[PDB]
Amino acid sequence: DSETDLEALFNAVMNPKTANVPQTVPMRLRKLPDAFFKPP
Amino acid sequence: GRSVASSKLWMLEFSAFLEQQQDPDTYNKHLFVHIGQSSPSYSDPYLAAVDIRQIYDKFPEKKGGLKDLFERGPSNAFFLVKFWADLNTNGSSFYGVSSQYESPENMIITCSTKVCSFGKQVVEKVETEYARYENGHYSYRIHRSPLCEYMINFIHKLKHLPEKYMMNSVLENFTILQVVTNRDTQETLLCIAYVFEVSASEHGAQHHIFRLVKE
Ligand SMILES: *C(=O)CCCCCCCCCCCCC
Repeated sequence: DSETDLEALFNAVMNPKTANVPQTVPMRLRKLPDAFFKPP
Repeated sequence: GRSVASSKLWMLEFSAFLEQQQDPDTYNKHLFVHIGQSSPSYSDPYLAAVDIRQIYDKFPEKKGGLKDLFERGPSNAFFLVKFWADLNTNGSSFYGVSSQYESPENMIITCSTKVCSFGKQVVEKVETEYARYENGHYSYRIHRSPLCEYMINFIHKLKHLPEKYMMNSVLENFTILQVVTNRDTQETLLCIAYVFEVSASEHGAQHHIFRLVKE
């Protein structure tokens, strides 16, 4: 595999059943300011 | 609007755009993201802090990576920009990026831009810029730098996604690291970490700028 595979990146969201990418913590779950998620 | 400045360098302008030529005398420009466009650029320490440890995973590690750069300092050169990108657009196309900087010092600067996926470097674009004297300061301009093919491909793939939550899902693992350096001294003049979402609002592209701190 390759983490930088562009096709795999988009396949992960288009076809979740065949997703083959690193598993990550969503930004909204992190210790970040409210302004990070609410546009001005 | 709000911009980005250390003790030695201020980024007044930053924009990524698609320019379409209808005919030899007619051009349409779409801005994906912009800093210092809609209103005159300014800089002050009136912006919030982000714990840099919360974002190390999204950027290159090891020597020369974000942690290494941050630890070497200076601390006041490090920023996080959150963009809400405007994707509502689209032989005669030009994808470009433009930026402008000001410094009290006459330097030769290098601007490195690294595009990353899952915190791993995909591509790097490196540009060398010389100073021009302007109204009691030195100005540096990267004018209409062509967007790399990876980025053009990425934008095309984003727009072919049927749902916006899918675009945001992809974007959570897409980042850009910009490091502006004094070529000779290797001092970090500006280091800007870019994070992205898709804009939904009617006015278009938006941004928020944060200081990166150690905590
Ligand atoms: C060289 O190619 C790197 C130039 C820096 C890229 C500018 C940012 C591109 C933003 C386009 C919007 C698509 C991401 C949501």
